[PDB]
Amino acid sequence: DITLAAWGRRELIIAESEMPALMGLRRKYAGQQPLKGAKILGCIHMTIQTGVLIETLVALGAEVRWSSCNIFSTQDQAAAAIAAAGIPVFAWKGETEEEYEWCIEQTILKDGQPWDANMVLDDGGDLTEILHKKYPQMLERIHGITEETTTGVHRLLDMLKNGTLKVPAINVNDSVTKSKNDNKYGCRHSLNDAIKRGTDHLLSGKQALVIGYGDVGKGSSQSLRQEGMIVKVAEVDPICAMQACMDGFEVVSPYKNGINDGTEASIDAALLGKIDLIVTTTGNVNVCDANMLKALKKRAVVCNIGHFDNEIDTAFMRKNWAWEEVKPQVHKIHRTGKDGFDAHNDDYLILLAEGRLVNLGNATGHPSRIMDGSFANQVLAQIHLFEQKYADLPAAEKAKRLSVEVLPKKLDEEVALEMVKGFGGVVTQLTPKQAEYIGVSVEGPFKPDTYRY
Amino acid sequence: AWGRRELIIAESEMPALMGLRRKYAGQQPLKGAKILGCIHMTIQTGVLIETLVALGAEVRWSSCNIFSTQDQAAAAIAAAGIPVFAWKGETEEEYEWCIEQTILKDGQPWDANMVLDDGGDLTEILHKKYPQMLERIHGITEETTTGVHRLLDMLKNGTLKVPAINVNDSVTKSKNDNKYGCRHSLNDAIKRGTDHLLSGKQALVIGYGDVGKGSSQSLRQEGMIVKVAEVDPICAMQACMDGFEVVSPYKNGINDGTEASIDAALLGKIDLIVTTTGNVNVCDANMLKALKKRAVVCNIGHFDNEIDTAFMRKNWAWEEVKPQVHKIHRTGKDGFDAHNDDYLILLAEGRLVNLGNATGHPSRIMDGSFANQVLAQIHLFEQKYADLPAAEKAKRLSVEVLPKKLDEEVALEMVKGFGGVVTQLTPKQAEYIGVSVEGPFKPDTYRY
Amino acid sequence: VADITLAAWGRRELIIAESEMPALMGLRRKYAGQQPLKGAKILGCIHMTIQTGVLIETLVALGAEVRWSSCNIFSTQDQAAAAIAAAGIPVFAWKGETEEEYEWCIEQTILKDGQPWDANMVLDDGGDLTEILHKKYPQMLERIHGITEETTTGVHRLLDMLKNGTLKVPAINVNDSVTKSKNDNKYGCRHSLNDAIKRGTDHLLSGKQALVIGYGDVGKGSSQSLRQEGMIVKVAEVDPICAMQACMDGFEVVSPYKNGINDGTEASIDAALLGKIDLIVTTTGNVNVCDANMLKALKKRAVVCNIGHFDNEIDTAFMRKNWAWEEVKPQVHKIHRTGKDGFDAHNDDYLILLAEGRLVNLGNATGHPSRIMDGSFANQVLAQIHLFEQKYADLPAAEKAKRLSVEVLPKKLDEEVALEMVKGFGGVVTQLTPKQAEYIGVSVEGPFKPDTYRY
Amino acid sequence: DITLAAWGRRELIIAESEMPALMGLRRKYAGQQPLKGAKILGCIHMTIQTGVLIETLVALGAEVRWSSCNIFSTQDQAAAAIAAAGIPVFAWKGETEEEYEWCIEQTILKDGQPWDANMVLDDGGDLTEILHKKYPQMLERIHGITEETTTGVHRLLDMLKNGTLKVPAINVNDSVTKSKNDNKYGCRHSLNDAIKRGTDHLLSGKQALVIGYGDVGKGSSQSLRQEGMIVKVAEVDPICAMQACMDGFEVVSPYKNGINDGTEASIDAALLGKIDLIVTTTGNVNVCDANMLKALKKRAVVCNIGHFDNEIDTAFMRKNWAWEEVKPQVHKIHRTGKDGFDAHNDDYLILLAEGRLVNLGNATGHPSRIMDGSFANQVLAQIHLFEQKYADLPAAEKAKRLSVEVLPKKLDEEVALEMVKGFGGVVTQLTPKQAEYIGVSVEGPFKPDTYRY
Ligand SMILES: NC(=O)c1ccc[n+]([C@@H]2O[C@H](COP(=O)([O-])OP(=O)(O)OC[C@H]3O[C@@H](n4cnc5c(N)ncnc54)[C@H](O)[C@@H]3O)[C@@H](O)[C@H]2O)c1
Ligand SMILES: NC(=O)c1ccc[n+]([C@@H]2O[C@H](COP(=O)([O-])OP(=O)(O)OC[C@H]3O[C@@H](n4cnc5c(N)ncnc54)[C@H](O)[C@@H]3O)[C@@H](O)[C@H]2O)c1
Ligand SMILES: NC(=O)c1ccc[n+]([C@@H]2O[C@H](COP(=O)([O-])OP(=O)(O)OC[C@H]3O[C@@H](n4cnc5c(N)ncnc54)[C@H](O)[C@@H]3O)[C@@H](O)[C@H]2O)c1
Ligand SMILES: NC(=O)c1ccc[n+]([C@@H]2O[C@H](COP(=O)([O-])OP(=O)(O)OC[C@H]3O[C@@H](n4cnc5c(N)ncnc54)[C@H](O)[C@@H]3O)[C@@H](O)[C@H]2O)c1
Ligand SMILES: Nc1ncnc2c1ncn2[C@@H]1O[C@H](CO)[C@@H](O)[C@H]1O
Ligand SMILES: Nc1ncnc2c1ncn2[C@@H]1O[C@H](CO)[C@@H](O)[C@H]1O
Ligand SMILES: [K+]
Ligand SMILES: [K+]
Repeated sequence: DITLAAWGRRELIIAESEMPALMGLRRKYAGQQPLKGAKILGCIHMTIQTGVLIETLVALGAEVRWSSCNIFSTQDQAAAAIAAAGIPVFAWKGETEEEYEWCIEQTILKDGQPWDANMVLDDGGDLTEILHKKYPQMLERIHGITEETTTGVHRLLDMLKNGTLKVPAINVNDSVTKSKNDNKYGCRHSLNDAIKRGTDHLLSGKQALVIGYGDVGKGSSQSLRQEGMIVKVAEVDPICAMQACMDGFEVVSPYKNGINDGTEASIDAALLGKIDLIVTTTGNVNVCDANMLKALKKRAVVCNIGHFDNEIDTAFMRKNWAWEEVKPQVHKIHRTGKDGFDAHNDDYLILLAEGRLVNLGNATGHPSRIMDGSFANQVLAQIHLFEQKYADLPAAEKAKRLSVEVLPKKLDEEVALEMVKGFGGVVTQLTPKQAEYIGVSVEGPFKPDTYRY
Repeated sequence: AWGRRELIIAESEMPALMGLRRKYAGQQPLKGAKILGCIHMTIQTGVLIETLVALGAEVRWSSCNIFSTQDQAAAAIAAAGIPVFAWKGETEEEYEWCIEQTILKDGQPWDANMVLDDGGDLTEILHKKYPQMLERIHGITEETTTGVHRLLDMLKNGTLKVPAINVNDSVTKSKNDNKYGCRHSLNDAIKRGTDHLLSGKQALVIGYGDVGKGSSQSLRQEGMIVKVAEVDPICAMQACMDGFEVVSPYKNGINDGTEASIDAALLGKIDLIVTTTGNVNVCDANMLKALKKRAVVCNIGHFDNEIDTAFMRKNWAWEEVKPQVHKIHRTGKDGFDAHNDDYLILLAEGRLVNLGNATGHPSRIMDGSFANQVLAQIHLFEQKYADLPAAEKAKRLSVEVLPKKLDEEVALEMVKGFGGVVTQLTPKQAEYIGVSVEGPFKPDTYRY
Repeated sequence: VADITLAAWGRRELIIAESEMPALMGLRRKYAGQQPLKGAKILGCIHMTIQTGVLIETLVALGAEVRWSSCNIFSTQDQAAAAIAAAGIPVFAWKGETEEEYEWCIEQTILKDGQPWDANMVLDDGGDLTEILHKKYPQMLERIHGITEETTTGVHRLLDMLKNGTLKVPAINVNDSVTKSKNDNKYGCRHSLNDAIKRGTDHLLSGKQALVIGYGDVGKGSSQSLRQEGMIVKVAEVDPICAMQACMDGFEVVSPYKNGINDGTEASIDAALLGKIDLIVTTTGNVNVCDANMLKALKKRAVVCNIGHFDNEIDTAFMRKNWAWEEVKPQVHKIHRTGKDGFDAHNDDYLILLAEGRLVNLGNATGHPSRIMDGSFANQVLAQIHLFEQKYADLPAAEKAKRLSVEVLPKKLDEEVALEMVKGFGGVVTQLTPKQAEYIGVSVEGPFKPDTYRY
Repeated sequence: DITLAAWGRRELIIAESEMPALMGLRRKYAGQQPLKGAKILGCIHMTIQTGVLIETLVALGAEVRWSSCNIFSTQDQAAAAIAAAGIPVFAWKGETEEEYEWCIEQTILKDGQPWDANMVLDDGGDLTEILHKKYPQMLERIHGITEETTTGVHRLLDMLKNGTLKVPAINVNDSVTKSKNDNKYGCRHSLNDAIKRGTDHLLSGKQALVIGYGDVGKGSSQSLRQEGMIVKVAEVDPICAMQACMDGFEVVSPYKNGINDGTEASIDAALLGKIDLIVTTTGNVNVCDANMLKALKKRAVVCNIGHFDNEIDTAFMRKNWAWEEVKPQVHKIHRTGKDGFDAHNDDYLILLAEGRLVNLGNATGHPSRIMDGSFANQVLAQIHLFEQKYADLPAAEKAKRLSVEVLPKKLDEEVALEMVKGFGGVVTQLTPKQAEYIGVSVEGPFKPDTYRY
């Protein structure tokens, strides 16, 4: 379908007014054109907030090839707007696992020849793995790697220890305006909006359980508390559990004594018989096991917010229990049956997004004003690695240039200022008598690298 | 009489210390530790300094930070026969007499191994005046910020070959005091000092650090329309996200000193100004004389130079209602008839809240403060310094911050105190993230 | 009517919905066998939706027969009526939308072939049935026991009609009830406003500045929705008492006019306050509460929404000839404030409106969630049983002049609905002890509070 | 040490700007002198803000005598300010009840002869019953009685039902400035202050129980939630218990299945072993029983914001459990020991506000700016009753003139407008065209008499 081209154009115009920090590059850095001949490829979710990134990159003179990393992430009006520039590009939502690979494989080929790529944009680390294992000759003129999310970073870390890593990498996720802006406040806007779009229930007075208290979990739990639920949290890391205790929640283990023995007798079935909704944030293997999932209340909602679907055991339910569909990203799953179910039965569960990313699945995603801070960091990081020309310096210099890297604080503050001025806010200036007092210039970093904010 | 009663309570609202004690009892991993302690006596350290010496340990204590010394803890200790006074002497001449009768009891010096210095002032004399004793030490524990700068630069300058460990950078130390300590204490104190209605009016808070983050919620949760001022763009970014309004006392924020630079329109509509930063002259005198009538002035930022009190004293007169609350009148240096319109009010002295209205935070907040240092001590005594050869030490030299493992063991007992429970991992699951069932779950770059 | 085979989808659509109405189901289960409504004959005219079908299916389960239609023109969901019609109850709600059918539907509802029907109860949804019953078929008024109405506009008509003597059989209104008013007004918009905003514009709602005109019972719910998301909001009002509550709840009270008076000249507008507001919400029923001069002073790229009923609460007539209109999505619009004759797409000074003075909650939403609509329909089921026990119609002509009166819903029947809604959340209420009740002076069965208690 | 009266006056003299309506009362009726030396007797727990009313009454030309209502609310330093103004007072904190009742009868009799009285102020009906069972020849002289609180309205209605009530009264709880303003926000502002001032504990992450969800219940719950607590709500009325679910609170019952029958096995020992703070807000005879506190967890803290001490079975705690006083307002209650104890026990109890009322027993109490409207209507009701002089009416007409009435609309609207202007708000004036259309006068009653506000 091609109708959505005009609709996305109006949304982008309103989106541009909502991203003052990223739009500043189109006026300041459009003069010297820092990026010339930087052939790169990208992979993160495609929303209207992603469209302006490709727009500015094309405007500055760079060219990209792009793809989505999750099945239920694509916004059909955002993808059509980028295709309106005449590029033949294919991307959509709701495809099988085999079709998901077929799009990535089309990205890195041009009718027979691999792309002459120099840098990458990869979240999760999927496309990272294919290029190392399947096409060893792709990484021959690569300068760096730009990674957005946490799951990718762990993919990068172990590959340094084994020596398979061959090029330096930058971790944009560590910037303060990414993890303290996108992970925390991004999910708070989107979670409860996505939930109410699917079930269309009244959230006031119900009970919910959230697993994990990381940066995503904080915003998710706030997004549910601000609607009127009663929320409880579980955690393995005592620091996060302490934060949960001091933020006004209750902490509990879904297994007896907090020890997952493996048998059904170790499940605290009493407490799980009073829970109406489950959200999983951990991004780990099997944090919602099949033995747990058979002890929940009738007509209970299950959803996942982590990047991968290893959090809930959807494999067991497909082999034992029956499935029926209500609407996209909504399912009904009866118990004690495989061949069929009674039409008037009341013993069933309901699943959202099939255990995948729910807020991009059942909703639009994070607002345009939040991704502004997460994208200027990426664009600045792209420059900071291009001029170094890692493909050209001699191997005698390569052995010392391969080290951990991250953007400095001044480049982050130059984005934070333009974001703050977008709201109509004002930032004061220090007199010289005060600037010399604290050891910080009138213009420069006000905090060290150890500061946690 | 009453000084013996609070000890039972003090044992009762410290879950972590008693949990560690009952975990390590029987085994007694450490016996006859030679900690020479000098941190200020407080109501929480009473048991582990008087019970042990009553059973027969017979180890003396002292107070380095005399300004923070409280007579209540000393009176609680005084119920025993230990010759300790901790009196408010405040004179050096009589103080030297007390010192000499403590180091030696039976005529011989005691084999002190570690000094508990959190001031870093006497640590550069005596023990370094003759290096004979310096060959038998274990470590050092300092808490004050910018006070360890002396240790750090006389380490880099090359006059020390001893690594130092910092207790302040611990994760549990940051959130308990910087963020969660202020949110509980500010809202109670601001109302306790004046008994006003924090609803419908407008307030102005300066800075959006950890203290500012804690203060803004303590004011906004009651219905006060709060505004924030900040020089750091990142803190202002967090200010805009939490739902606050960011403004500037100066026209476009440029402080020229002339009267035509102050935006006097806003200052006449604002009902409160409070300072949370640590910078100098943040409350300027030019905007001080252009506030709305009958505003309240507050300060918590540990610095007395934030508000221009000198200009205020030389131009405006005070009224001493009591030594705990001060009123100030803007009519002139004297001559108020009975009650006028032009006046302001000050909390305690303008300097600190800790002048006597309230001390610190409730014991549950300060549970972790003393918990980290005792684990730092237990870690050092597990291994003997003289048994490690000096060869391979010089072959592998590095400086490392406190391991995350010791801090997690603090929070486990403290979460268990509230009634929660923490799930144990499975061997198959723990290999996906690359950390064992008990190992540190986060890298050192991760910001909690 | 379309396909009868598609009623199967409506069947399971009702079945899934049934899980979220505990009160209706509790009253259905408890009254089985006792049969309160045996022999009753009911007429209904409420707009046909999913929950409406629940109302019809729960009325017929207790032993009553019903005939149904729709008072409204545009409000009809064809899926739900098919299920009930297949179940075996005569239904006549469809989307004709033609003037010829409007005259045909009214007489056909009661008269089928020339022989009048033996009606005994009426449910009206605005007062249309009440008018035609007393004015055009007075011959059958002797057999009707009473009428129940849930809308205030029909209540005023009913009361004005009472004085003229045209009313002949009693009626009961339910709008003033607690479980009707608070659920329909406050919780209804608190859940829906911020959901409707975020589906329309997708804007980062936290950090921006909003204005709310009015603090009525709807206004409080609309104002609480925004403050929990992360905005800053302002309140404007004309009533001193209800304005005093906003100051205590943590707001700031302002006016769009200088000194509060409106002389009608350009100098009376406060531009120091309208220049920073990007969201304005009107929660009144009055006319022209937002004048054309406020629309010339608003900040660029602002959002306006109306939650009343009329296109006359805000000055759309001033924008109907001076400004240009452009459509963004199904129900959001752009209004460019640079002129009339043409406009480029890269304009800055435009404005954004939601549904222009019309319903915002039927255009792209399903309105109130199904749990609140439980409380509106479960109040009307108890009234019909109450009127049935009184037995007005069969009384002698002498005693018919003493029973006739207008009365509000009794407090005890009000408390019955609330009991079976708390148990839907798993809530367990406490039962009074005989020793305790006599100390307070209320019955163990209830009620517990006076009739003028301000809830 | 009476000399604290100077400090009391100095504290009192700076609270004038918080009460605009009470000031405007003088700025409107100083030129008429309505009381003209009328004799006003009353009873209420006195404070600085009641001292403002007392000094206003004295400045209006009258002379009053005043007694205390609660043991803990003497406020010797605050009462000394009025005591130095020639008005004798008889109160002493911590006094035995026999001395208090001997003091109460002291002011009734002056030189062996009953003092003159024209109006009476009352709190809780304690003085009214004394007047009705002692010197019954006193009621005929009194012209009117002004009283407050929900309980007092019930007492007056019961008296009217018995038919023995004379000298009609005026109900002030009906007015908005007293019901939905004083009752809700006074607790929300004072409860946390009092408990944190008395106990100094941390009020984040713990569990508490609040019984009843009326106006005072609707107010006291928010202060606990905003401090980070997780609290539970129970009540007997379905209507008010429904509101708790919609506000986001959780509903339980101390008894199994909701049926109480008086046996030890009928209570639910599960939830009671978790709650640590109990605030009871019903003002009844018995909301908790003897066996409720046997299942209570160790070291809980008790509270009472009702009207009487009946709501705790203090008689049960007196016969079997010994009391030993160690610290004012905070002392220990043992659970199993009698006439002796072991050296150490972990099973004692912590008490606050023994039997009597919190806040104004352990703190300053209700603040000044909130109680502007209450005292404003308190004075204006006396003015209104004075505008309907008695002892001039026809004898045959007196029988049919007696009726029950409530304060009209415009007076309360003017009081509210006075309070609005004190915060800086501006109220819009309705246009003449909008008066014709809606059908309300420009300044008259805007709400129908049945509005629930
Ligand atoms: N959808 C989005 O917009 C988005 C954004 C960022 C990150 N993510 C995803 O979120 C996930 C985690 O993000 P993060 O930055 O919050 O991670 P994080 O590392 O900061 O925190 C994860 C938490 O899980 C806890 N945990 C681990 N195993 C547990 C168990 N069995 N039970 C309870 N707690 C357990 C850890 O202690 C930790 O506190 C990743 O999969 C990442 O890709 C999604
Ligand atoms: N309350 C306590 O118990 C306690 C204990 C120790 C220290 N402190 C004090 O707390 C102070 C601040 O605490 P923190 O570490 O959370 O703050 P911080 O160190 O994180 O930063 C304070 C903020 O003030 C801002 N600031 C500086 N100059 C400013 C100016 N002219 N105008 C506006 N804003 C300005 C800075 O940008 C910064 O954001 C420290 O200076 C320290 O002395 C308090
Ligand atoms: N859309 C919905 O979901 C919904 C729900 C219930 C009711 N309603 C209807 O919409 C309206 C909602 O109002 P309500 O039920 O809360 O009644 P209400 O009478 O309590 O509200 C009237 C409010 O408007 C204020 N007001 C009146 N004229 C004003 C003016 N010129 N400027 C400023 N403030 C002014 C009054 O002070 C008062 O606060 C009613 O007409 C009601 O029938 C709509
Ligand atoms: N400072 C103070 O101490 C102070 C201040 C103001 C008011 N009050 C008290 O407030 C009370 C009035 O509150 P209100 O105005 O909300 O009146 P209210 O009658 O509406 O509230 C009392 C509530 O208790 C509930 N209830 C009755 N018996 C119960 C039981 N056994 N268990 C549980 N719930 C039960 C009722 O359903 C009702 O909701 C009075 O008792 C008065 O003494 C005290
Ligand atoms: N609207 C969005 N557009 C693009 N990426 C997004 C959006 N919302 C979240 N993400 C990214 O998705 C990743 C994992 O879900 C995160 O790194 C986050 O930055
Ligand atoms: N400090 C106070 N001063 C005056 N009235 C108060 C105070 N605290 C509570 N009240 C009132 O006392 C009554 C019951 O305590 C209520 O009407 C309440 O509003
Ligand atoms: K979005
Ligand atoms: K007081």
